[PDB]
Amino acid sequence: MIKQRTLKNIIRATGVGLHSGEKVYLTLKPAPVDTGIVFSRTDLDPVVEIPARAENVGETTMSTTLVKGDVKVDTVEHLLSAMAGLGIDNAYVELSASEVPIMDGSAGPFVFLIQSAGLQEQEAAKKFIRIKREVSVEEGDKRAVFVPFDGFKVSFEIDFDHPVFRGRTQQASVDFSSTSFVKEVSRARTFGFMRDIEYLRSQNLALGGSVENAIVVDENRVLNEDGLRYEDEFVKHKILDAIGDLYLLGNSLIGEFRGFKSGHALNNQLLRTLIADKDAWEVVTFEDARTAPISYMRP
Ligand SMILES: CN1CCN(Cc2ccc(C#Cc3ccc(-c4cc(C(=O)NO)cnc4-n4cnc5ccccc54)cc3)cn2)CC1
Ligand SMILES: [Zn+2]
Repeated sequence: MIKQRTLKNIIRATGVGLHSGEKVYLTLKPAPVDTGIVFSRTDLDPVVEIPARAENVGETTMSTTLVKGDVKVDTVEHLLSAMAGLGIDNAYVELSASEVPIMDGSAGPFVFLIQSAGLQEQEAAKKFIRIKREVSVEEGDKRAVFVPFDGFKVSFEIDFDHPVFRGRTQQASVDFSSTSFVKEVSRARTFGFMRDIEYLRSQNLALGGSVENAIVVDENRVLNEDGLRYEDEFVKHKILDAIGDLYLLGNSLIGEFRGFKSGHALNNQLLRTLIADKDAWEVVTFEDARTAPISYMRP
C-alpha cells in the first residue's frame, strides 16, 4: 500500500522571514498517523496550534498566511510545497516567530532538510483526493481550475509587469509522473521587480529580502550575479507556490491544476470551492502502490 509518511527525526533550521525580516527558529517534528501538518507558534504563551488547512488561511496578498484569532503564521507555501513534493502527511512545524524562514527563496533547502532527517513510512494508508469533475474559479483575467486527471499535473501561465525576456508572459506544464518535483521545481526561487521592491520596502514589507533569497529584476534584466537556475524559473516558482497552497486541502490531489495569472488568493478560493462541491471529489487509498497514479520516492 501507499503509506502515510512523517520524519524519522526532529530537525532544525534557522533563517529570516522574507516579509518580516525577523530571525526565526524552525523545528520539524515527527507526528503520528492522521495528524496532518500542524504549525505552532512557540514564542507565545500559551503556544498556539494552527492546522495547515484551507479554512485557516487569512491573508493572501504577500504570501499564504494561516490565522487563528490575532495569531498568524506567514509564508507557509514553500515549506508546504516541499512536504507535498516528498509526500509528508504528518508533521509538527514549530516556529519562534510569525513567519516561516525564506532560506534561499525556493523549496530546495526544505526538501534537503527533510531528506537529511529521513522519511518514515507509517502503517496506515495515505489518503488522496481525486478530482471527479472540473471545478474552476475566476476573477477578471485570473483563473484557477481543477480538471480530472489520473495522476498529478500542474500548468501555469503568468503575465509580467513588463516585458521580461521579450515576452509579457511565461508558461510551463509539469506532469509529476515523468518529471520529479525535486529536479524540476524545488529549486525555483521567488522573485520581484525592482519597481515593486522599492514600493514594498517603503511600506516596511519584504524586509528579509536579498539577492541571496530572491531573483531581482530591474525592469528586464536579472540583477543576481549568477543568473537563473531554470530558464523559466519565474513560472516554475508559481508552480511551486500552487503545490504548497493546494496542500492546504490536507491530502494529496489526484488531478490537474491549471493556473492563469492565479496567486495565493485565487488558489485558496479554488480550494474553498472544491471543498464545498462535494460531488466533484472523493477520498481514495491505494492498497497496491504498483497500480497507483502517483508515485513517491523510496523513503
Ligand atoms: C541594488 N540592490 C539590490 C538588492 N536590494 C535588496 C533587496 C533584494 C530583494 C528584495 C526582495 C524581494 C521580494 C519581495 C516580495 C516577493 C514576493 C514573494 C511571493 C511569494 O513567493 N509567495 O510564495 C509573492 N509575491 C511577491 N511579490 C513580488 N513582487 C510583489 C509585488 C506586490 C506584492 C507581492 C509581490 C519576492 C521577493 C528586497 N530587497 C537592494 C538594492
Ligand atoms: Zn513563493
